[PDB]
Amino acid sequence: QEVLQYSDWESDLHIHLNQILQTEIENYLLENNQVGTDELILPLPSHALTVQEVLNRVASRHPSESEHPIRVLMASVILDSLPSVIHSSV
Amino acid sequence: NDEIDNAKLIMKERRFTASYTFAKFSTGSMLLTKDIVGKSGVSIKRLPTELQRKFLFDDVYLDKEIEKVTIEARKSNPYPQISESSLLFKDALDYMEKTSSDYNLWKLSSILFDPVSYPYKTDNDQVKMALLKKERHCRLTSWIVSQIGPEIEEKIRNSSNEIEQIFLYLLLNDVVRASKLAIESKNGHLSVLISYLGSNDPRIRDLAELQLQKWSTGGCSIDKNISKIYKLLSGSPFEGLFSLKELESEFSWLCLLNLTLCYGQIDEYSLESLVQSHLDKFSLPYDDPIGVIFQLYAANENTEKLYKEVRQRTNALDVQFCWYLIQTLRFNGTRVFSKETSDEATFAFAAQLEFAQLHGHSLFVSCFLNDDKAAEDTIKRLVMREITLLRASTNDHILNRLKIPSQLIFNAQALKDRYEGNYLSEVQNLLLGSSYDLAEMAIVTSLGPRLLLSNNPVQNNELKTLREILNEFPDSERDKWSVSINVFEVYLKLVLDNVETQETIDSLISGMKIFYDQYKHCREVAACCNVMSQEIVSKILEKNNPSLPLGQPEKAYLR
Amino acid sequence: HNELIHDAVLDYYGKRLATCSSDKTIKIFEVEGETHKLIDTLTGHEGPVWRVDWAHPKFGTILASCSYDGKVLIWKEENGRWSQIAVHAVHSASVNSVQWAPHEYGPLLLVASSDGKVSVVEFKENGTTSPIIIDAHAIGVNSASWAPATSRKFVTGGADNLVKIWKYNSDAQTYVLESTLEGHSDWVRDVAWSPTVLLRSYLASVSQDRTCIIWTQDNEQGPWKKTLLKEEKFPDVLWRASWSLSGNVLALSGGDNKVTLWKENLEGKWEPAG
Repeated sequence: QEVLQYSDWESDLHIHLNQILQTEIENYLLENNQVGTDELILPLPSHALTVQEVLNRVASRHPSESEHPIRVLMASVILDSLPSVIHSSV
Repeated sequence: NDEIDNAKLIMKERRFTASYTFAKFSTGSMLLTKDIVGKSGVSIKRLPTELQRKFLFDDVYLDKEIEKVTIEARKSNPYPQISESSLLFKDALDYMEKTSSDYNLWKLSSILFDPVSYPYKTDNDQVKMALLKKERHCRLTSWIVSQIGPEIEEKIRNSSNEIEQIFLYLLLNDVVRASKLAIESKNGHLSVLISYLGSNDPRIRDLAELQLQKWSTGGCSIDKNISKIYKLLSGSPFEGLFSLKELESEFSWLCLLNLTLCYGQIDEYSLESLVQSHLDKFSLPYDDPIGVIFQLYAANENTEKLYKEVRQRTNALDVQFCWYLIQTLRFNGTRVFSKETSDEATFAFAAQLEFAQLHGHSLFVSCFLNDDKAAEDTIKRLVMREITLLRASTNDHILNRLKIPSQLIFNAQALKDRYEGNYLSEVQNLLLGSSYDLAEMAIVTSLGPRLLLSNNPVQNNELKTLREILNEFPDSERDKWSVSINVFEVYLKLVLDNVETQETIDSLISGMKIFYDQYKHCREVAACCNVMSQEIVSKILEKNNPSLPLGQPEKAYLR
Repeated sequence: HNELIHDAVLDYYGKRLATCSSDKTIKIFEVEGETHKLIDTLTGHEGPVWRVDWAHPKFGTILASCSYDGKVLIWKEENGRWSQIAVHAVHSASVNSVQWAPHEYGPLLLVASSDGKVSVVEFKENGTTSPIIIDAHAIGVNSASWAPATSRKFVTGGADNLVKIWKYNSDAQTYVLESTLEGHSDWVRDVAWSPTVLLRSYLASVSQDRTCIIWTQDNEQGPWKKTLLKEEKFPDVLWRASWSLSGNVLALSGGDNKVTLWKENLEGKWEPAG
């Protein structure tokens, strides 16, 4: 709540996406074996996290940035789902 | 022994002299005094009403009032208020004990501060007002007339002269008996000469004054009986040579208000100014409850300011009556009242009701309060305190349907009936309550310390239906998730299935490891995470731990 | 013991009561009327017990218990049996206050002690007590009541005789000294903030001088105003003070058993009432 200073749609999403990569690098490093049982004091979150579902969290949280369609264009390139937005806007 | 000297010394640092009692408040606002008849060693003393009125223990009186007021849901704060007060003083002529002079107080307010009924039509707006004036006047005077009725006859037996019997039978109003003895005193113009109840004539005024002045000239025996006839007749029943402030016992204060009100000239000068014109000569009772009503009628727009004065002294405007008066008429804006006096009467009244031990009758008095803060938080606080009074009658459920945003009393039930024995009973009715949020990890502080259930595929499929309540809750900013609370629901999918999981299936050994960075409130909420490790062996290989007590943790489960 | 009782305070439900004494225990006697019922006698203490308080309910009912020895025992029912789930013993001297934060605020017990200290017990994420040490009075802090909403606020009562108002800020992380009061001349017993349901708080700051000085705030932004309950030294010395949840009625019992239902009237007169 103090990684928020802008508290808006994109401020949620930064901190969101930070955790999506940070769980999954440890997983990737369990393949490359930089994770062990002497490599924590707290058991590791080896759950992989999903982008689109955390965007549905963000979307329901801020209907104050659903009024900015440009902020919706912003979302869709990080989804990488450009026909779907362009077909909802005609 | 030395424990005498010890205890001394401690209460030097508490500074207590040894002989301690205390008084506290409980939950109905009553006292708890140390008396060694208790099993605590303290016993409850029920605090008594500031002012006792009989129909503040009558449910019918309360539900009448609800249905004689315009309830709003207040636009600022949904917690209910009152827009306009459509209160009447003939609501208390359904109720009140009927031989208190309270009933008389209620009766008197009905004629003055609730206005006459008008069944006439007019063609002029100068006679519109005169007909409303005469109608209130006869109403006023017929109630006075019945309550002076005995007091007239006392002063008939405190006199004996034949002009006195004529004079006083005219005021008790029985004209046919007034002139009967006037035939035997040799009168044909004094047989009626008190009869100005709806008559104004400026000429006989003059007559009554000249008649006084001829008699004054020194000596001669002049009647002081005919002089009271021509005191009422002059239009000014004090001023002149002779006076009715020399009759302090051959008329009462109450007959005197009647003499100023009808023999000051009813319509030549207004009503309420002649009420005030009596209250110049005499200062009325503060301890006769009908005396005070005529002061606050003697004062029109200074009704609010006479209330604050009579109140410095002895009260017969005591907290129920002033509450009713101010809260009719300040909503209306017909008699003015300060909004601050409004607030003191209302607030003071809710205190007396909380000595009356009725949380609902108080809750309804908070509605007249229109300070947005007070009529938010008084309503909250009542409800989570004594839930139990609010369910008990169908009057109680119309208190619970003012415009109660019923559901509120249900969201205080599952805070009330919660105890630490049956924590899970009502934290379940936070979960399944289904108007809540944040019950999603709170069920986890009940069902973590006892993942004991009834352990069949119908309780487990029922516990599926319980983690779908999670998604029913509204979704918060930065809070609400289901990607680590389906941990305990993907648990109910590897317990009806055998298949060794290398996480081809599941987020559940990951889910335990998130649940050793989640556990918040309680380290038996951390050790259940170790117990659900053990219930799923050959279906996991245990990259978590199983559950001083060492002897048999089992370190062999891998394949 | 139950015959030189020094506290008996209820929860917000009014259904649970905890009475302590010179018994060196907390005999739990819940309210069923003027009959009460034992559930367990909690032994853990050495010496006279002063104050207990149940939790305000939104974080359980959880009984603190402060006592001569140095000890505040966090008791909690966990699966229909008790367990002292933490110990908060950072004091040496007589611990004299325990009062939970009201469930308009979060989990913040307020411990006070005549060793010099106030301690704002911070419940961690297993219920693990951790205080920040503050001082109010440097002779000893004999009491500590909370200020709820009529951010976070409380009041403490002097053995220096001052009644210091303490107000929370989050750019310095501790209770800023808001103001300092004094009409007192021997030590403060109990500082009782009123829970009025509207803008108004009087504070019967109970004193050993045989006097109780009611500081009054007519509305909260009105200042603290010196008035006295009565304007004489009382014959005897004055004990525990309370204020109601709705009405703001004073209740105190005297040494000679002065029953107090004297609420401030129009005229500004602490006036006998029901």
